[PDB]
Amino acid sequence: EKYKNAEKKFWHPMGSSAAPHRDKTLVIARGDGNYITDIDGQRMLDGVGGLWNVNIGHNRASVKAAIAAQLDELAYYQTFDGIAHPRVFDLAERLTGMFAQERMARVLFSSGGSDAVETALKMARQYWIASGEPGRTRFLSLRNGYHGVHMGGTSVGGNGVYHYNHGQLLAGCHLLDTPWLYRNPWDCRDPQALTAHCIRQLEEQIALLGAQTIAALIAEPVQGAGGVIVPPADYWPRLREVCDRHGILLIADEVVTGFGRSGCMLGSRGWGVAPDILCLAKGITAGYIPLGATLFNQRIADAIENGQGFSHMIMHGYTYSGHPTACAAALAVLDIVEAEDLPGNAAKVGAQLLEQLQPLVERYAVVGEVRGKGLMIALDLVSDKRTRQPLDPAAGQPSRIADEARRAGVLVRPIGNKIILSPPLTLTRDEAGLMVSALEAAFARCG
Amino acid sequence: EKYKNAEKKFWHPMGSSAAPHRDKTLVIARGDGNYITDIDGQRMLDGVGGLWNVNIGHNRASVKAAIAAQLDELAYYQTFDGIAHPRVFDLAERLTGMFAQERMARVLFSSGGSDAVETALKMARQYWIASGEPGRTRFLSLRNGYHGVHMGGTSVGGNGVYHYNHGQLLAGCHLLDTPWLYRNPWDCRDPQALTAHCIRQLEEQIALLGAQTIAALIAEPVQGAGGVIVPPADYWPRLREVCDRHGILLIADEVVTGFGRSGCMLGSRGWGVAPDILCLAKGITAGYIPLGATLFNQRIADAIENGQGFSHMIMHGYTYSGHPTACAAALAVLDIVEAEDLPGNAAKVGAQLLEQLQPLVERYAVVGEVRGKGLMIALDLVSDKRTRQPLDPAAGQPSRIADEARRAGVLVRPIGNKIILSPPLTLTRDEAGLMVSALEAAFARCG
Amino acid sequence: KYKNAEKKFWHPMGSSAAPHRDKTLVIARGDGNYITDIDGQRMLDGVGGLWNVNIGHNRASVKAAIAAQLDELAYYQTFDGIAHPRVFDLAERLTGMFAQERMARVLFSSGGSDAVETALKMARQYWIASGEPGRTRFLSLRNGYHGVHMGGTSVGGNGVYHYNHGQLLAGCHLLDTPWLYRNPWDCRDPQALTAHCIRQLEEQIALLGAQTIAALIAEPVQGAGGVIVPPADYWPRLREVCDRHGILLIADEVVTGFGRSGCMLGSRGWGVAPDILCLAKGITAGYIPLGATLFNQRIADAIENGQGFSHMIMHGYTYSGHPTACAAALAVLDIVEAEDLPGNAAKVGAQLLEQLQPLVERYAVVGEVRGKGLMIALDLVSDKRTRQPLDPAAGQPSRIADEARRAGVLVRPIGNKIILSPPLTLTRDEAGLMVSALEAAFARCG
Amino acid sequence: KYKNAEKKFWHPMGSSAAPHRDKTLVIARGDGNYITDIDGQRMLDGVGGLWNVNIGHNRASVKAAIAAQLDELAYYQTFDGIAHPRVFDLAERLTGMFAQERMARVLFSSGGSDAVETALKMARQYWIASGEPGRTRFLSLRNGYHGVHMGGTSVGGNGVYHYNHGQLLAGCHLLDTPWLYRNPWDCRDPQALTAHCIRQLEEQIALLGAQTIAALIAEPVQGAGGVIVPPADYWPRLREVCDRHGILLIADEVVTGFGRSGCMLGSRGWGVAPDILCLAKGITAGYIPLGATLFNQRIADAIENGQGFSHMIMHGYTYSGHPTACAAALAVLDIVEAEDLPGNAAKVGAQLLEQLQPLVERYAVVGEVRGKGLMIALDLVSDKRTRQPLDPAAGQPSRIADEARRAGVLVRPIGNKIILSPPLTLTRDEAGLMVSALEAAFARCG
Ligand SMILES: Cc1ncc(COP(=O)(O)O)c(CN)c1O
Ligand SMILES: Cc1ncc(COP(=O)(O)O)c(CN)c1O
Ligand SMILES: Cc1ncc(COP(=O)(O)O)c(CN)c1O
Ligand SMILES: Cc1ncc(COP(=O)(O)O)c(CN)c1O
Repeated sequence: EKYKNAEKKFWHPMGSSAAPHRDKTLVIARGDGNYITDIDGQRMLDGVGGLWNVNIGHNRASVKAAIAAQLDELAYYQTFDGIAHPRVFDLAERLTGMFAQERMARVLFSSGGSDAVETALKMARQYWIASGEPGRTRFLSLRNGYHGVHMGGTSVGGNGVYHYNHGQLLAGCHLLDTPWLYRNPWDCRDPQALTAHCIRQLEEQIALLGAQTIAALIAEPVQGAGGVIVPPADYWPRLREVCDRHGILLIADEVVTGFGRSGCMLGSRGWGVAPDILCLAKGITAGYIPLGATLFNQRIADAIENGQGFSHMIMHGYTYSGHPTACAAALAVLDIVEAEDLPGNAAKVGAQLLEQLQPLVERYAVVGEVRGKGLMIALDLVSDKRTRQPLDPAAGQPSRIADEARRAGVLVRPIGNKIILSPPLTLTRDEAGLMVSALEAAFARCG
Repeated sequence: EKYKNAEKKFWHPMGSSAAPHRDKTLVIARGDGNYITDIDGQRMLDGVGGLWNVNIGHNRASVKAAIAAQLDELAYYQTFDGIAHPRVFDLAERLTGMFAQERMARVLFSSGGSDAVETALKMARQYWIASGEPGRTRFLSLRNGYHGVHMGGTSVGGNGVYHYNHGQLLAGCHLLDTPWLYRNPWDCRDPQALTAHCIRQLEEQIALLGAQTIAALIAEPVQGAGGVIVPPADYWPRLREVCDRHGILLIADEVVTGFGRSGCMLGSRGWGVAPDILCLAKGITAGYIPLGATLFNQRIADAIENGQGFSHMIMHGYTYSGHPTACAAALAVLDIVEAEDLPGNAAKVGAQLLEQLQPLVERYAVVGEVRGKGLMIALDLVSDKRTRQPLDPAAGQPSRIADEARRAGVLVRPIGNKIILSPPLTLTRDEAGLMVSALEAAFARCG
Repeated sequence: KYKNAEKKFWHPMGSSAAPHRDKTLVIARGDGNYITDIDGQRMLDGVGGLWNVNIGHNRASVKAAIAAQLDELAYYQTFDGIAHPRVFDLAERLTGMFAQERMARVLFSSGGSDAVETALKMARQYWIASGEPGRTRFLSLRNGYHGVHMGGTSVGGNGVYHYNHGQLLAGCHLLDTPWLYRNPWDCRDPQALTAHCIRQLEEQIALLGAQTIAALIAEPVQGAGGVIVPPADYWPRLREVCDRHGILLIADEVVTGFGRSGCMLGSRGWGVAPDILCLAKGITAGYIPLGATLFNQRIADAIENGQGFSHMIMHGYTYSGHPTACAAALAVLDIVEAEDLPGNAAKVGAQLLEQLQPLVERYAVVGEVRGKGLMIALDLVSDKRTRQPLDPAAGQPSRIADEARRAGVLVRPIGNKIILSPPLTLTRDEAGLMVSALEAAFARCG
Repeated sequence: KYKNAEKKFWHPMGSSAAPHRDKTLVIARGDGNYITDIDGQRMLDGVGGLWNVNIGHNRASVKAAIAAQLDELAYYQTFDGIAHPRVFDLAERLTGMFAQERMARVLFSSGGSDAVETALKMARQYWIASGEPGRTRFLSLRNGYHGVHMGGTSVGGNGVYHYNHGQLLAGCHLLDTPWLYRNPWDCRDPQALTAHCIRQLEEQIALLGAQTIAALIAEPVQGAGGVIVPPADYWPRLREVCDRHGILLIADEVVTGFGRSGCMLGSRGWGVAPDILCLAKGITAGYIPLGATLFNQRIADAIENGQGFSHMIMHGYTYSGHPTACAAALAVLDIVEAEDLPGNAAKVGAQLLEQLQPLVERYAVVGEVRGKGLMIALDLVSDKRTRQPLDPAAGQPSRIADEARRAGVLVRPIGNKIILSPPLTLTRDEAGLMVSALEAAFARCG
């Protein structure tokens, strides 16, 4: 196959479009199980899980059969006002049943995580208007938080790299510090003291703005793309409490943590917390078909459906909201997740994997720390152990380590100064050891 | 089946969430060709084409086989920085080739039309920053224009119904009147005289704002959801001229008109105009798999890839950008479009259909006019002929007319006071006749 | 000897580029309706300072009032629970003058931009106190001018004030102005033009949603935008459409306030009571900076009865209610009513507009000259059939203005228009002097 | 007969609700550093008007300057190409006094909110003339106060001025203030606190991108936020971090300007030259409303050399450069320098701060007393360990103030803090009188 010399007419998301870098490509040809093979026939463990989303593994027959079945019946029809089809009923009933613990009542379907976030922001605005409180407009989010790249979700993202090239977006969006033990304004390495600092900052910000102007707070139960930041255990419970003091809606961004990666069917549930809104994508279809979903609890659902006048008009949604093929594939994916206890496998093998990575910290100066929860882990590379200053990605050392890991048979993901591990949730003890061995080799080479 | 009494745990886009309207459902079970069947076994012509997107018809074998083939090889992998797969190469190559007339150079893929708009807006901002002119940030668009429901695309929409429930959105978006012969501020029923009014208004707005602050103008070559507003023939050729006068980027939202619906492979091409950015979705995969695409010409592409410093880093994109299964299906769909000359069939049967609907205007007082181009047509219903004041949808007569058409075997779409016709582009003379008859019956019963 | 002096200040509304910046007409003295430059040359003050020296320069009684107050209390604050005699007097006086508009409370300031900014922020507070925090958007007119604070800039209808300052307040929307000379419909019938504009206003409200619209702001006669006199039925309809939607109507009376257009209020001159009044300029006849924003009983009752923090008025200025400015204002209002200055403005202004019409006939560059009372503008165009404005960058409007001064009458070029706005004490034959000086100016530089 | 009079104005910064609305201390006369109410009771003016009557009330020379100018030319405009003697004089005077700070141009206005708005809008214009219109965002500090125009409100660091007005200007970002008594780090070491705050600022710049940031605005001593005196190394680092990125440093000197904190500029007292100066209040000692915004050579050269429309300054006010205000300003600046009022404030302020320390020891409700020169605040708390501020809505800070007045000294409650800011001519005897009256007030109402 001659894709090696092929000219590139598309743009890589999240990469330099400048030559000559633009012309480098790792071209993946085939995937099966938790392994992928490039156009050069070299095979590597898929330590990134696609983009933490191929959580059941590549080429699952049952899911492929579900898609084929639905295509023969009805690949697509719309669900706009008064029209629907069987598959959207099935998954909406299914999703609300799985998250009854969070009193979720209604689903607004979409095609991806940014859709789910964009939907959560605009519908949070609608909830307050239907409740007779149109002053509730502002949004809170956390540093290093990532919520997609639609303009709404871009506006609440806590990493500047996604902002710089696009100008002023939504006004009235405010950032809070994240409870990050490795790097935080207080140099605080104690979890209870760090949670308390962050919550006190949150109350002060709420008071300054006036709670009556704030529509929602959005947060990832484990911050993924920002560097696998695992908050302290009491942070999310005290998040829920503070939002309740002011009636502020709590949006859990579960796009990455949804359906098991961190050890629980929800990251918010894993912390013992019921948010007001759930945002889901990625693993929901295990990447097989684009699908996103935003779930709303009974509180929000009741207000909007009883809203007066135009406030009960839901003028938001997508041509492919509730896509029959997408739903069909989703149902098959959820069956595997529950049947094979993929949340349980993630909690077990992830801990084992995290344990095996700790000696890297002592062995290699460039390894600052290794953190994780379930099967999301980040290796934080620093230039200085004492000050925890990140490596500069422009020097290119993190991708060089990544390349050598790949040559050793395991694809992992550099983001800035951090190597992300996010394999399928079916990862075994054996494969977890393979990942350990390849990173050890990469740091011996390029550490 | 027992979906008739079933509980509804999802929200219909573009509809009242209030009871009792919420509990009523037309549940479509199966599709073949241009016909759909509901859970009560009633067959009807798909006069809406899903949501003007199933342009080749339901249950096309070739497309399903292309989907299955790709699932066996690699259903999904990412295309983030330096990583890709064969299908995204093929489809990006194919698209730039189909639109070489427009000098299209790069594609940023996504999953739907709202993505395609959001991406064009955000990347237009990056174009100007990379070209060293970050003061170029504002957006122009048209009244009645519809561009999706992400916060960006919502900000530039020209119909208030999408704005009311969501608060303040993106600043610096400015609306222009649309060259709509039936209803316009000048009561102008002469095409050249109306184009002059609107272009003159556009010049005045640019002068008022300052061209150096204006990034792009976005417009549909035929306005779809705003009511099938067909601009005068010189309108778009004069849009291009004015945008060129000031260096403003012209974004053609081709989500509906893209790939043949209005009689040409592009609506902008159909007016003889090469825009700078294309927004595509819907028919690109004929709805079988969610896919969106935004194309950028060489001008924009060279500028961004040659941008200094951080301006050549494209930190915008999606988990499912370049989805292999979506691309595989898209490639199969484009074969049919060109092989069966689907734009030409749309021009021909569309004209025939439009001609056959004209006697409705004389026969039914409630019919104000019937307009269209290709296989997008709208019947504009009024209460008063001389003032052309729209029927109020809250009275429900347009929905009653739509229902009666369905009972006569043709599903059509009420939007506001207008009945939208947008069936598959494979529509035959025979099927067009059934649509005329079903409307004639509907207007006899509920007109 | 200020002629060669180096200039360490910036002229508002002018080129800061060299060498243009280095020129100066330095006014040394003022008395009555005349001024004297540093070269001892006198001229009629055809601009009235900046349409604000409406009683004339060097009125003894006003200076006597200022001296009296300085001896007693030049300044004290009027923040929560503290005030002084003069602010009681002036607030009582202003609310008395505008009982026809049901004015109940005054929030004082120092200028027109202050008053507009105050009207905008307090409109926001009114709705919040009324339990409707969704009411935030603002409407205003094309060519409208409302000062240069960021709020007032955001609602300005002329681009020249926007270009150099970036993104300001969101949710501000412009409407076309009912200008018979130039409008989007090329409508030359006043009744048809008002109908065009109101229909557009109704359309904009529906597009935006009235429940999101806080207020509409408009000048009864648009001054700096070029003396655009609206049709007589425009302002009554305006009031009615806003009442349809509960939208507050802010009348910008900074220029028209106290008589220039023939009535103590332009809004009253059209028979309309707005919800908020913006006043400045003539309120003290320019002798001391003062501004005022007045609110009707509707607004006052809502804010003063607001729940919790919503009745806290956390807006105001160090010099809100300044005693000496108030002292001066009281003396100025005495003269305005005693000498019926609105009545003189109507009568002599009409006379003057009549005397200026032959200029249009004689000089191609004169497109039209319009006015109401003692605000008048001559519209200079490059083409009669297209009404295309003269380009100010060519400098012809500046050159006609210079020759008028050489003929003894100082006038004001704004863009392509010459503005006439002398004191409201103008006499029948000072108006004759103005006609002769312009005729000379257009003969020389037309 | 004003006590029973109906109140037709609104007090800024106070409840407009009945029955609070109609309680009023009516000041009738002012002379020296004392004021007299309508009941003939005199009290020391511990608030200085509103920290602006810095030379005292009823200064003969200043009154004479005002009268002299009124006889000559009370007002004329300074818009494009027109000016008058007094504005030249004061512009030259101000740029000379601040030659150390390289100040080059003045844009005059009428108050502190004007001066702030002008600094913000011209900061936007500077970057446009420099070819960098992407520079739009503004930084400021928590508890910082910069007036009540929509611009200045947008950068304000206290919620109380925001709650009733909805969404204002976007792209304004707040930084924590280096306040040793209350800070997010509970940091009680001044060097360590400066390090926390500068580290935070570097993080903010990185997240936003320096190329999007137009200016940072801050008071050299934060006034209305509670007299927060920064550590001595804070402002030097502010300058240095701003210089790393070309970000403009706006010093809000409305209160600290001309001596209150011991120096002609607060920024100068920290050894720093900002790019922009905002001045008001004491500039005329309250006698006539005046504000001024000064710009350094850097900004002046860029704007005056800007291409095309970028050198047109379409910002300014009818009363920009008001002659009578300038005349008074010149007379006041003579007194400020001749009587070394910055030094008197430094010496008597220190003395007063020391003498106020025994109050802290004696009354639980006094959390701490801080100050620099003659701006001092007593910080009232409900609990000494948690530093929780007193709630102003409970009214105890006002009751304490009321008894202080009854003891002959007028002081100012703002929130939970009693502000002392008397004229800069304060004598050791009067400083002791202020201590004696506060000691009495806390014995009664503490
Ligand atoms: C937490 C979270 N939020 C939102 C998104 C956006 O998802 P998508 O790429 O499907 O648009 C992502 C993508 N990584 C995410 O990690
Ligand atoms: C012109 C246009 N652009 C954008 C969109 C958004 O498409 P999607 O629903 O797939 O997001 C639509 C959908 N009707 C559209 O009509
Ligand atoms: C109509 C109007 N409103 C407000 C203003 C602003 O007044 P000031 O310059 O005193 O701030 C002006 C001054 N031209 C004005 O003409
Ligand atoms: C620091 C500061 N900034 C600006 C202002 C606004 O001043 P003014 O009241 O004259 O508008 C104030 C008012 N106290 C101030 O203290």
